[PDB]
Amino acid sequence: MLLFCPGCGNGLIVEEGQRCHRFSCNTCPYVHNITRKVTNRKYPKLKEVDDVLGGAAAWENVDSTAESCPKCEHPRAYFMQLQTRSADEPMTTFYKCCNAQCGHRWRD
Amino acid sequence: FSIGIGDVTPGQGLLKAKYELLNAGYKKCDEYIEALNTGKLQQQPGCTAE
Ligand SMILES: [Zn+2]
Ligand SMILES: [Zn+2]
Repeated sequence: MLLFCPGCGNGLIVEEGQRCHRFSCNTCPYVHNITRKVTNRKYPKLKEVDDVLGGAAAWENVDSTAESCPKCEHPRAYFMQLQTRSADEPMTTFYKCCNAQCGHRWRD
Repeated sequence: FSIGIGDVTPGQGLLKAKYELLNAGYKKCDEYIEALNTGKLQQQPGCTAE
Protein backbone atom coordinates (compact mmCIF):
# COMPACT_ATOMS: atom_id res chain seq x y z
CA MET A 1 0.00 0.00 0.00
CA LEU A 2 1.02 3.62 0.64
CA LEU A 3 2.95 4.20 3.87
CA PHE A 4 4.82 7.35 4.88
CA CYS A 5 7.01 8.31 7.80
CA PRO A 6 5.56 10.56 10.54
CA GLY A 7 8.83 12.35 11.36
CA CYS A 8 10.11 13.35 7.92
CA GLY A 9 7.08 12.81 5.70
CA ASN A 10 8.63 10.66 2.97
CA GLY A 11 7.92 7.05 1.99
CA LEU A 12 9.44 3.83 3.29
CA ILE A 13 10.86 0.70 1.64
CA VAL A 14 11.39 -2.60 3.45
CA GLU A 15 14.86 -4.16 3.48
CA GLU A 16 16.88 -6.53 5.65
CA GLY A 17 18.53 -5.38 8.88
CA GLN A 18 20.73 -7.21 11.37
CA ARG A 19 18.44 -9.73 13.10
CA CYS A 20 15.20 -9.27 11.14
CA HIS A 21 13.74 -7.36 8.20
CA ARG A 22 13.13 -3.67 8.75
CA PHE A 23 10.98 -0.82 7.50
CA SER A 24 13.65 1.62 6.31
CA CYS A 25 13.82 4.85 4.32
CA ASN A 26 16.49 7.02 2.68
CA THR A 27 15.56 10.46 4.07
CA CYS A 28 15.49 10.31 7.89
CA PRO A 29 16.55 7.76 10.53
CA TYR A 30 13.35 5.83 11.28
CA VAL A 31 12.98 2.04 11.49
CA HIS A 32 9.92 0.08 12.60
CA ASN A 33 10.13 -3.53 13.75
CA ILE A 34 8.48 -6.21 11.61
CA THR A 35 6.32 -8.38 13.86
CA ARG A 36 3.96 -11.40 13.94
CA LYS A 37 2.07 -10.60 10.70
CA VAL A 38 1.57 -7.80 8.15
CA THR A 39 -0.50 -8.40 5.02
CA ASN A 40 -3.26 -6.89 2.87
CA ARG A 41 -6.06 -8.54 0.86
CA LYS A 42 -6.57 -7.72 -2.82
CA TYR A 43 -9.43 -8.85 -5.08
CA PRO A 44 -8.70 -8.74 -8.83
CA LYS A 45 -11.80 -8.77 -11.02
CA LEU A 46 -12.32 -12.31 -12.26
CA LYS A 47 -13.22 -13.17 -15.85
CA GLU A 48 -16.73 -14.01 -17.05
CA VAL A 49 -17.69 -16.74 -19.52
CA ASP A 50 -19.34 -15.09 -22.51
CA ASP A 51 -22.44 -15.90 -24.55
CA VAL A 52 -23.01 -18.00 -27.65
CA LEU A 53 -23.83 -15.71 -30.57
CA GLY A 54 -26.25 -16.42 -33.40
CA GLY A 55 -29.32 -18.55 -33.95
CA ALA A 56 -33.04 -18.15 -34.52
CA ALA A 57 -33.46 -16.80 -30.97
CA ALA A 58 -31.52 -13.71 -32.04
CA TRP A 59 -33.69 -13.39 -35.15
CA GLU A 60 -36.76 -13.51 -32.91
CA ASN A 61 -35.86 -9.94 -31.92
CA VAL A 62 -36.37 -8.18 -35.27
CA ASP A 63 -39.87 -8.27 -36.74
CA SER A 64 -40.54 -10.31 -39.89
CA THR A 65 -43.20 -9.86 -42.58
CA ALA A 66 -45.48 -11.93 -44.84
CA GLU A 67 -44.10 -12.03 -48.39
CA SER A 68 -43.19 -14.86 -50.75
CA CYS A 69 -39.62 -15.67 -51.82
CA PRO A 70 -39.14 -16.95 -55.40
CA LYS A 71 -36.59 -19.59 -54.41
CA CYS A 72 -38.43 -22.12 -52.23
CA GLU A 73 -42.09 -20.95 -52.30
CA HIS A 74 -42.37 -19.81 -48.69
CA PRO A 75 -44.25 -16.84 -47.19
CA ARG A 76 -41.45 -16.96 -44.62
CA ALA A 77 -39.66 -13.63 -44.95
CA TYR A 78 -37.63 -11.20 -42.88
CA PHE A 79 -37.42 -7.63 -44.15
CA MET A 80 -34.79 -4.96 -43.58
CA GLN A 81 -34.98 -1.24 -44.30
CA LEU A 82 -31.91 0.85 -45.04
CA GLN A 83 -31.05 4.25 -46.49
CA THR A 84 -28.53 4.74 -49.30
CA ARG A 85 -28.06 7.27 -52.09
CA SER A 86 -28.20 5.91 -55.64
CA ALA A 87 -26.73 7.67 -58.69
CA ASP A 88 -29.69 10.00 -59.32
CA GLU A 89 -31.62 10.65 -56.09
CA PRO A 90 -31.89 8.75 -52.78
CA MET A 91 -34.37 5.91 -52.42
CA THR A 92 -34.88 3.59 -49.42
CA THR A 93 -33.56 0.07 -50.10
CA PHE A 94 -34.77 -3.13 -48.44
CA TYR A 95 -33.11 -6.47 -47.70
CA LYS A 96 -34.89 -9.83 -48.03
CA CYS A 97 -34.24 -12.88 -45.82
CA CYS A 98 -35.74 -16.36 -46.09
CA ASN A 99 -36.77 -18.05 -42.82
CA ALA A 100 -36.74 -21.66 -44.03
CA GLN A 101 -34.56 -24.72 -44.67
CA CYS A 102 -32.34 -22.75 -47.09
CA GLY A 103 -32.13 -19.31 -45.48
CA HIS A 104 -30.51 -17.08 -48.10
CA ARG A 105 -30.04 -13.30 -48.14
CA TRP A 106 -30.86 -10.97 -51.05
CA ARG A 107 -30.88 -7.22 -51.63
CA ASP A 108 -33.49 -5.84 -54.03
CA PHE B 1 -52.02 12.88 -65.42
CA SER B 2 -51.92 15.19 -62.41
CA ILE B 3 -51.32 15.18 -58.65
CA GLY B 4 -52.99 17.39 -56.07
CA ILE B 5 -53.28 17.68 -52.30
CA GLY B 6 -56.52 15.69 -52.33
CA ASP B 7 -54.51 12.64 -53.38
CA VAL B 8 -52.56 12.57 -50.10
CA THR B 9 -55.25 12.92 -47.42
CA PRO B 10 -55.66 10.67 -44.35
CA GLY B 11 -58.90 8.75 -44.11
CA GLN B 12 -61.10 9.16 -41.05
CA GLY B 13 -61.04 5.39 -40.59
CA LEU B 14 -57.25 5.50 -40.85
CA LEU B 15 -56.61 8.03 -38.06
CA LYS B 16 -58.08 5.69 -35.44
CA ALA B 17 -56.24 2.69 -36.91
CA LYS B 18 -52.80 4.13 -36.12
CA TYR B 19 -54.04 5.65 -32.85
CA GLU B 20 -54.48 2.12 -31.47
CA LEU B 21 -51.00 1.15 -32.67
CA LEU B 22 -49.34 4.22 -31.16
CA ASN B 23 -51.14 3.71 -27.84
CA ALA B 24 -50.23 0.01 -27.64
CA GLY B 25 -46.64 0.76 -28.64
CA TYR B 26 -46.33 3.44 -25.96
CA LYS B 27 -47.94 1.24 -23.30
CA LYS B 28 -45.59 -1.64 -24.20
CA CYS B 29 -42.40 0.43 -24.46
CA ASP B 30 -42.91 2.40 -21.24
CA GLU B 31 -42.99 -0.89 -19.29
CA TYR B 32 -39.45 -2.01 -20.19
CA ILE B 33 -38.14 1.07 -18.36
CA GLU B 34 -39.28 -0.05 -14.92
CA ALA B 35 -38.64 -3.64 -16.01
CA LEU B 36 -34.95 -2.78 -16.41
CA ASN B 37 -35.01 -0.68 -13.23
CA THR B 38 -36.38 -3.64 -11.24
CA GLY B 39 -33.90 -6.01 -12.90
CA LYS B 40 -35.19 -8.17 -15.75
CA LEU B 41 -35.00 -8.63 -19.54
CA GLN B 42 -33.22 -11.97 -19.89
CA GLN B 43 -30.71 -11.58 -22.71
CA GLN B 44 -30.10 -13.96 -25.59
CA PRO B 45 -27.22 -12.05 -27.25
CA GLY B 46 -24.00 -11.28 -25.44
CA CYS B 47 -24.53 -7.61 -24.65
CA THR B 48 -25.16 -5.02 -21.95
CA ALA B 49 -28.47 -4.07 -20.33
CA GLU B 50 -29.05 -0.84 -22.26
ZN1 LIG C 1 11.25 8.72 6.65
ZN1 LIG D 1 -35.30 -19.09 -49.60
